[PDB]
Amino acid sequence: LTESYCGPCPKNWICYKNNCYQFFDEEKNWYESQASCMSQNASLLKVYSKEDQDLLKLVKSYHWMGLVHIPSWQWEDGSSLSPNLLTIIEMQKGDCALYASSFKGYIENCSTPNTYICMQRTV
Amino acid sequence: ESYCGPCPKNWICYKNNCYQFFDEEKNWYESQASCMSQNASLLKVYSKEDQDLLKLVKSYHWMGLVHIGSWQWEDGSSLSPNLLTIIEMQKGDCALYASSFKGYIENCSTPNTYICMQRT
Ligand SMILES: Cc1cc([C@H](NC(=O)c2cnccc2-c2ccc(C(F)(F)F)cc2)C(=O)N(C)C)cc(C(F)(F)F)c1
Repeated sequence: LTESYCGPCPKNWICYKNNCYQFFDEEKNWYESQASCMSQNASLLKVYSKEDQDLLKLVKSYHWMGLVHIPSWQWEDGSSLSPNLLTIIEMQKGDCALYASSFKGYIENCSTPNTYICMQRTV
Repeated sequence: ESYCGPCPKNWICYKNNCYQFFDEEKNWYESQASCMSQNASLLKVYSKEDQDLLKLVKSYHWMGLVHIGSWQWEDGSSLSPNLLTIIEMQKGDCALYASSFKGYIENCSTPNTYICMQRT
């Protein structure tokens, strides 16, 4: 119940535990979605902590996140996917993944248009 | 970039308002009491611009709008015009929020999920 601040974030972004999130409903393929986040000084959603990002339990439908398959799964920044964070489930043949609740990743062709989530970290 | 809040750690912050969703279904009175136990109130809608995140809310949830006059919030203030479209769903004196900027008239005794809000 103790009060603190959250951010810094741009005003039009949701802030939660010092990460900034923005939802985009205009459907784009994975690459176009990544480019859109980058144009906003951001990246596609990166899942690094179930506790610090527990708001993702409330995220419904299916959205691009920054997770890609190198033919291991890894993020845009080049870091690998930590274990016990996401359950990765096959769906459509492809090398990208859609976030869905709760902490699931559905494999999807990178060229399929989807909604997407951008995230900015503050540290 | 700026800071948002203040808010408690487990709440979403948007434009200096704090929001928390509660999945346990409760009637309007129990929901109000739950928010009060967290130094908060049920959702109050005052601005489509400051609260445009409410366009993204899925399903329907108790907010702090009641019929005693007009519809009014817990804090005694009146519902501002041109904020919510009010729709009759159940015989009731309470209202659920639904996107986008709708209020469903609902029996206060019906269990529903709810949204608490804190400001400053
Ligand atoms: C993380 C986030 C997810 C959603 C939106 N899900 C929902 O609304 C949702 C779905 N099932 C249950 C509850 C909720 C919910 C209820 C109240 C709020 C609150 F914020 F009022 F507390 C937030 C979520 C979703 O999944 N999409 C946007 C794709 C919306 C928001 C927010 F409204 F904040 F922007 C945040």
